[PDB]
Amino acid sequence: SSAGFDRHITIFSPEGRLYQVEYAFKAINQGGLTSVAVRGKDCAVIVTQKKVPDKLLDSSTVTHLFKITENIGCVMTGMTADSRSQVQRARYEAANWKYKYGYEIPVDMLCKRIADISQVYTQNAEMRPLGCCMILIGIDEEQGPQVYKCDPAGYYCGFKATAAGVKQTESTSFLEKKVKKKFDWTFEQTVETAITCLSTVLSIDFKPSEIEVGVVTVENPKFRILTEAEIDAHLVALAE
Amino acid sequence: SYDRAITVFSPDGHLFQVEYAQEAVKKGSTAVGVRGRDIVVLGVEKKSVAKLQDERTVRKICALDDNVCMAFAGLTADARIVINRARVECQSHRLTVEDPVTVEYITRYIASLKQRYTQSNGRRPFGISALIVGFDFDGTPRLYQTDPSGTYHAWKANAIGRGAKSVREFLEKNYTDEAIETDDLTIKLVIKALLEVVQSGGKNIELAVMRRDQSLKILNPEEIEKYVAEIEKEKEENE
Amino acid sequence: PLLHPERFVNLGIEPPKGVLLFGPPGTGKTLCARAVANRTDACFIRVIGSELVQKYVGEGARMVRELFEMARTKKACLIFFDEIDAIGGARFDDGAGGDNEVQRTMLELINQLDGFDPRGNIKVLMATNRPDTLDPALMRPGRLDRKIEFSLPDLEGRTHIFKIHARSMSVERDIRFELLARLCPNSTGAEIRSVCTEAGMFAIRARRKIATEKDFLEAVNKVIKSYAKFSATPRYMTYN
Amino acid sequence: ERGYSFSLTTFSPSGKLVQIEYALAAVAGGAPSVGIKAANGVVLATEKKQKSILYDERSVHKVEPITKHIGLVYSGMGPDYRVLVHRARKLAQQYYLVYQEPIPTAQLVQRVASVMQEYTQSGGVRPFGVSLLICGWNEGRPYLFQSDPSGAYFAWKATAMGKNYVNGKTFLEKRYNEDLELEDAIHTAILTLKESFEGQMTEDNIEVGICNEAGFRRLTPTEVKDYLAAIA
Amino acid sequence: NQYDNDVTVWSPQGRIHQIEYAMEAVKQGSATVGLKSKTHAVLVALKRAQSELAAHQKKILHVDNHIGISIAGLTADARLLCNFMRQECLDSRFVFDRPLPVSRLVSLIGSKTQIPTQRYGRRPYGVGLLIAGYDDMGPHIFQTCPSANYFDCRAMSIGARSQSARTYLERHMSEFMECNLNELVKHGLRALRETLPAEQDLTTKNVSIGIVGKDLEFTIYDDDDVSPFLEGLEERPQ
Amino acid sequence: SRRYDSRTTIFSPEGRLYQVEYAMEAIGHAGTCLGILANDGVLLAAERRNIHKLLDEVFFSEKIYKLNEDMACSVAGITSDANVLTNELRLIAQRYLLQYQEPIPCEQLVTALCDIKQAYTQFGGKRPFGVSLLYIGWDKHYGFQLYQSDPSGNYGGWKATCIGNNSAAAVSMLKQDYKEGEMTLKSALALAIKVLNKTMDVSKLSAEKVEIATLTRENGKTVIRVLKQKEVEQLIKKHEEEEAKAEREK
Amino acid sequence: YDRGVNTFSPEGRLFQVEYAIEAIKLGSTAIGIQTSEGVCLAVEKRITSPLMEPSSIEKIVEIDAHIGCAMSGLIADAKTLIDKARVETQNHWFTYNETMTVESVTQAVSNLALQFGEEDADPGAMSRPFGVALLFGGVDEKGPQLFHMDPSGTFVQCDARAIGSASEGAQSSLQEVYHKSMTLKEAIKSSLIILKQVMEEKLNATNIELATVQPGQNFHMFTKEELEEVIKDI
Amino acid sequence: KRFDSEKAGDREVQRTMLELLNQLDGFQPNTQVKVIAATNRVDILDPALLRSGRLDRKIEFPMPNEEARARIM
Amino acid sequence: TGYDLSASTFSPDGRVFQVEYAMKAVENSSTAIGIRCKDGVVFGVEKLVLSKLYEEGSNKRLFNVDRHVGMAVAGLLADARSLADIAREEASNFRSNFGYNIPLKHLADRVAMYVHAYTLYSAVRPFGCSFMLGSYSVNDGAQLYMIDPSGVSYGYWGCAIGKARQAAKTEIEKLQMKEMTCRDIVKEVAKIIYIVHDEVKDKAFELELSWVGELTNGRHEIVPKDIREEAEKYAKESLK
Ligand SMILES: Nc1ncnc2c1ncn2[C@@H]1O[C@H](COP(=O)(O)OP(=O)(O)OP(=O)(O)O)[C@@H](O)[C@H]1O
Ligand SMILES: [Mg+2]
Repeated sequence: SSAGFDRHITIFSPEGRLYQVEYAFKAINQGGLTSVAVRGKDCAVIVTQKKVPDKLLDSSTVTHLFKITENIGCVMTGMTADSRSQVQRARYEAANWKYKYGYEIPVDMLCKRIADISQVYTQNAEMRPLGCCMILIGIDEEQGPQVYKCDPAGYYCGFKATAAGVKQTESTSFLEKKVKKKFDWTFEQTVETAITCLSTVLSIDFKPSEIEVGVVTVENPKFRILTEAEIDAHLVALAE
Repeated sequence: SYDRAITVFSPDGHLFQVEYAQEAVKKGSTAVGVRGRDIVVLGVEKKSVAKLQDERTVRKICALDDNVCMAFAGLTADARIVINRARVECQSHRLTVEDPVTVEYITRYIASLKQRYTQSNGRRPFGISALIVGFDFDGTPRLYQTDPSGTYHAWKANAIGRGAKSVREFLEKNYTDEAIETDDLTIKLVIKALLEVVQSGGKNIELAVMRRDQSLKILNPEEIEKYVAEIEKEKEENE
Repeated sequence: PLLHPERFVNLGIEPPKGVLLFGPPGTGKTLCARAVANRTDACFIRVIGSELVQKYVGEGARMVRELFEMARTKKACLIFFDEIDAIGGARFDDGAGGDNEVQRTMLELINQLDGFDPRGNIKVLMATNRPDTLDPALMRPGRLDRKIEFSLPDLEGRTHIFKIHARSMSVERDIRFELLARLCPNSTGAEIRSVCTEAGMFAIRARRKIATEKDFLEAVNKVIKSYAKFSATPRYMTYN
Repeated sequence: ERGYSFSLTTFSPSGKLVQIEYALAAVAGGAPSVGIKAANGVVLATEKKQKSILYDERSVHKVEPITKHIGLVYSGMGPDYRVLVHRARKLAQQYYLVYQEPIPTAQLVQRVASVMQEYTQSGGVRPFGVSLLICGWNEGRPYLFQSDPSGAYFAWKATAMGKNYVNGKTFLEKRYNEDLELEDAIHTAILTLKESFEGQMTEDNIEVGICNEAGFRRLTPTEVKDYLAAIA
Repeated sequence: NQYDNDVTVWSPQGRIHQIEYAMEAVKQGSATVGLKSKTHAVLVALKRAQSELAAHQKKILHVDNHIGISIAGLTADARLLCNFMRQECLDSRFVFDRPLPVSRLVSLIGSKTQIPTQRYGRRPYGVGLLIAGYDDMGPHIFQTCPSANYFDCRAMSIGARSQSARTYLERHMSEFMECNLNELVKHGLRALRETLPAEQDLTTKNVSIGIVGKDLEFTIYDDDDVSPFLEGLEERPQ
Repeated sequence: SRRYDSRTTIFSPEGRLYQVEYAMEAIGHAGTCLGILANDGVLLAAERRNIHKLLDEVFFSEKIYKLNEDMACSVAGITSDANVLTNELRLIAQRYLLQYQEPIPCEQLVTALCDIKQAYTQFGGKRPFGVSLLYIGWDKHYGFQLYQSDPSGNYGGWKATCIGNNSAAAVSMLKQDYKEGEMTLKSALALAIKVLNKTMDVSKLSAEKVEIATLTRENGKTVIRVLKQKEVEQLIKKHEEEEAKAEREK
Repeated sequence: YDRGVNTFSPEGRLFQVEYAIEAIKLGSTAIGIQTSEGVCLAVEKRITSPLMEPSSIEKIVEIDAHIGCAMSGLIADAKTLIDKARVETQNHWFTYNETMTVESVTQAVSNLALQFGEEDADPGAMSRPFGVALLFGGVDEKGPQLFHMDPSGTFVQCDARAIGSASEGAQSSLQEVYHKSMTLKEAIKSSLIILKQVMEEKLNATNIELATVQPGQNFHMFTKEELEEVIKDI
Repeated sequence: KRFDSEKAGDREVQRTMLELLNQLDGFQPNTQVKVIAATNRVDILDPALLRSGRLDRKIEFPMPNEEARARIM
Repeated sequence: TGYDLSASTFSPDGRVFQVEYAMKAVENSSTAIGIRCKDGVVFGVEKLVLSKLYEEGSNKRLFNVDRHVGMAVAGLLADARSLADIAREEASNFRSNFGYNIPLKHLADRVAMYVHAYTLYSAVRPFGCSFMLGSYSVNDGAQLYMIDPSGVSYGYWGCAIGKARQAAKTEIEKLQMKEMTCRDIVKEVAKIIYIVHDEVKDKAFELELSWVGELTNGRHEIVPKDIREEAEKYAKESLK
């Protein structure tokens, strides 16, 4: 199934597939964390788990949520330094678009440009194709909320509910079963479903000090991060 | 900007690419050349006429300037660029010191180019050997021989290409002062030498002479038959 | 140590046991082994690596065990291994298990030379032409203490080889061998013997009875300069 | 940084370029696509299918308009399509700037083929892994063209590309002619693309674009849903 | 072995082999010793000749009127590095109009030598530079390596078969701090002689000495006026 | 970096370059083009390979290209490199015309293109060009001219040549029946038809499976024509009836 | 199975420089002697065919009016160093207006030997050190001098030097017939004797060449009329 | 280590290794015999052999330092 | 075999091997400990003396990046000095461009990005150093950060880098740093240094300490001699 250096660089194997991109998808799961993004009627939420193994570490600087722009929110999965570089690149691109064209950049154009940048690595053979994922959420006029996903292969798509990490398949199946019912979603309902999907996939019944929640809604499009008190209130409301 | 070493030193002190180039040279057509009192004669063999060619587009005897000519043996493609560069250098020499180029100068230029082309980074060596014949100023005819390595020598008679050892051995035992006394005797000697080993039965010979009076004068295949018949009669009624 | 085993015991010194001979092909190893086997007075058990490649599993180790048992039965005598680079290179088991039964044979051979009462009064000596591929665990002292190296002769070795390979000739009184030695800067003994044989054949060619200097010169020209196309030498001086 | 600058495509002892064959074998495993031209315009049809119900079917489009009267569809790799689309648009704009006239389809096809060829000889670069179908209508007569990873291009009358394309070509052999209409062309294109569809043929699983003497345009979901009726 | 073909790859044991090979290559140079007193710094070198009809190779160079060096390895890299040092000292003297302190020079040498050990298709410099100088902080002696790593020492000896010299230097380290030149040079010469066999020691033709002091600039003594430092040396113990 | 390099510009122990030979063997397939001249006018005969039932037949030409006002060329091999080479030599001719205000002779254009083609077998480390092509033209210095190129870089004049796949048999028949300075532009077409019949195994020589181009001279026109499909079947039927008559005679 | 241009051996030697060092054991032997009265250089031509012109091949060339150079090893790539030396001497004369010594010539020509590489600049050199060995002879402000330069980039001062394929034997012979009170005539005679002993073919007036330099006159090369009288008195 | 294949394989030694694994721990506990094992290359060894219940303590031997070398001499 | 010869290849499991080898090389340093107090940061390094020849204070492993920033190093020395130089240059550029002292959360990100830039391409190699940055500011408090060869930068309350990292952090845990001022914490650092590195490993060693905080009024500098001497005097009582 190999002929030459098709196992070592990005060239076509005799069967028509190149393995160096499939290896990054396995490299994504090295971290061991799972994140979910849900879209509602007039809001969008991101939920992620975070673990601090020891008390020596400073727990205030292990966040996996980043703020690219005052209206656009993001979350990463996989390697850390690659995600940091990608976030830096995204911030630069958003600032450049705003300066050059005089109005805020739509989320879909940003995701398309990020995928276009990340597609070159699988074309030239002198570089490694940045094995980390990308999830973006935002609000946009005339369309409402939007959630977008981008993967290292140079591919992107818009969604209504997404999960990325080690437990992608089970959470995807749960979200599909839930969304087939076609029930109208509100703020509390979206947050509750987002929390319960992770809770039932992991079977942990976690405390309010090991999750991160980010929200956006049509009353103040500013991206904001929930505090611990609000998370505790949501958790106690969830369990009757 | 491709930059990788092609020619390197072997573990026993050899440059194998130059040796392979010489091996490629040793697979071409034969070229013979001699110099005389006032006429310098050079000939090529193994014309291999296919009765469909044009005799004026497959020639191997080139005229660099009004007083020098050369014949090559090796890869045909590599000869054209060397010929063109030599012509450009010969023409550009006249804008400087007005005297026409001497064969020493052009031979040194060609050898220097060939040698430098195996030191620069990311190129393969040339695959041709050359015989340059000319009569410079003051009336002194002379010929020179150049190698792909970058070494050039001065001889009195040479043969290069395939099957050159036998021709050289024949030439070493038949070059005398009286054999170069007559103008036509040198041409007869060249025809006899070029017919020694390589078959070249009369119709596979292209000879050219320079009389140190005018430009290159290639001869049509009419007197070649006459010279062949004369040599045949000399051999037959010699005994 | 086998001839006068009284001074070593008196001085309380235990002599080394093994030795390996490496160098380019043609240098001399097998001829030196022949000389050793001639001068010896004890056994001489010869074995070639290609004889230890069997058809059924678990046969090479049995053969090695039988060899060492038979050797231990007698008082004290020598074993010779020829072309050891065919019975074990290195443990490299990756993917599907390939070339590991030969590794078991090599492991049995290693085990028979150390641990729990080593073989004792047995001396082994091995030769190879590319020693760069042998296993690290086999080359440590205690098994291969001595590492004699055979290299191409410098200048006087060639003169000595010329003198000893042509002292049964029919030549005149005015042949100088220093010039002949200077004309072959990097050559082996086999090439010199072939030069002498070809000079003799050129003498026999036409009619004559006495080989002349020109015969030697043209034999050198035809054997060294003309056969350098093959020459076998340049790519083994790097032991690859 | 710096690249490699040595060619990654080399001649085999049998005189064949292996990487081009591998690229073609990768193209042959893509999504099916069909293209038909009949006497009034051109129709390009393709079959798209989402893995699950979470995907949004109104986010990305298989059919893209290069300009007012040229359309283009692909078959093969996903990401490799977008750069080609962008390059084609840029080339068209350049031509419009130079000559103040809309670019003919043949010139655009030639330029795209030249780019795809130039992209398989430079240093340290693998060939493209997609194939293209281009449709246009310039100066009365419509035009349909097909590109190739090796850089060659041909002019067709009815083409099936992608997975299981030999049977599609056989089907088009026995139905196509030189005297039809745009509507019957759409009907036969849908019929021949139905040979590889799943158990159901929903409107969301088909992309259809039509180019006539009024300009290239992609059909709205309502029109495709209507056209799917009265068939099969 | 495929882990020892270039300077870019890492061995599984967290080591790089080309740097180790360069350090091994440094060991073929002839022995040399350097040390410092309270107000002086001296360095002695042992020459070597190919045949009896050839002159001995020179070791001690002259970088600046307050900085000297000693080399060990292949000479081309030593010449290049000496040229770099001279250019840097001249630039500093031209701009700020004051002598350049030794520590900054050694830092510059280390920074320049670090670069070729990270790129592709390069090689480290094979040299064993020992640097001696005097500045406002007193005497100074430094050692550099092909690994782009320098040290600060009080007495050092490097080259081929330099372990015996190091042993002698470490044994008699206490007395160096107060003695004057007339016995400091003798200590250095004894340390150098320790590395030789019992055949020939110091026949006034294969020894060179270099001194830098507070009131005197860098000076080199070679094979003619070296004799005053030889007489009075004790006979070799047997 | 140098582990992945293939070293596509080195010699070989026997003294030949492998990549050029492989390219030469690649042209051993994919087409059959022949040319012959003996008097006023030169002709090109080519075999069409794209013979599927669903084609549009656009551009009024398949393998015959125009390079200048009075030049023409065919090609055999990889098509994309053929496009590159033709597009590159067109502006060579144009810039010669710009500089000298005089049509460029065939020799200079052929030598320039051969130099460009040879440049890739000397340095750069890139894949060479797998294209071999024929040139025909008329110039005021030597009348009509025909030439053949080579991926190696060398060229040469000719009088009748085939560069296709069965070129050996075509050359044999061309040399078995050809006259010097007698064949006008009427019997050369018959000879081309005979050779095309023999080379291609497919019988009956369907008129849409071949392409013929001619170049004649006028007062000042030098017209290059691609004769339509309505003047091919008559030549084929004349050939077949002549062959039947000859067979019946023996 | 491909290494780099300038990798290091486990022994720490090198690979290209060693092969260059042992690639000069194939050239013709050359002998140079330095005396308090002058400097003499001699080399053999190694004629191979009667048709070759013996005067065409040359091994001793002059750099300036008082410096000469003898070459061994390869010959095709030894022109660049000679031309560089000529240009350096001319530049020094133009700038400082004085005849610059031979030590400086040797230093300037040896600084260029170790410059090969394949990753830094475009002119460069493939992988090849100059596979030649050079002997420099001359007279300067401090007397007559002879120098030996080697492909490794290391130059040294010698009193009587022999290079080429017969280096070891020639030097073993030279080591017993040299002393500090030796004149030009006996130096030439001894060099001729050594060359005659170590040559392959017979020695005559057209197989070798010689050149001497004295403090009085400039660089002078012998001719075929003053070279035979020193031969018959061998 | 074990592996998966369909053209050819090496299974007899794997079966003896499986029996050896079953002897340690396994269905029947043993508490009268002790096991010591020696090797010099661990990365090519089956993970089931390196379980905590089968081989409890793992000792690594480092290369000797200066003092250890002096003591050995 | 052949998946770990380049930094631009993914192993089938999905991880780069060269950075792991760089971490293994880093794992042979001595020790470096950093603890943040209520009003500053304290560094401590134990340094091994190879021989008596080396002068006291050579091979300093405690640099000065800026007027208010420290630095602690473990690993190779050349790469450490290169990183120190690049950090100095970046801090100087930031000060000159904007006009005020650079915060740590930005300098650490810049240096981490520069380090990560080297683990993508095959024309360079990963770094072999791991380092710690510390500082104090009046309006920002005390800051500590840790960066490794991979390019991951985290904040900490107390960290240890080197050979015995675990045996040192297990003793940092018992310490309570959240309250007590760092006037006596130097005693704890000394005591935690002397309870590591058994005398069998090496004969002797020396101690190096740093200081930055409100006591030093922002600037980072070496601890006074008398305070250090009292620290060793207190820490020498571990024999009880
Ligand atoms: N020192 C020597 N004196 C004389 N002859 C020698 C010497 N060394 C080698 N030879 C020649 O080498 C020839 C073959 O040598 P031998 O087979 O022992 O070499 P080797 O190194 O074992 O070869 P290989 O690697 O091919 O097995 C002998 O016939 C002999 O002529
Ligand atoms: Mg043998």
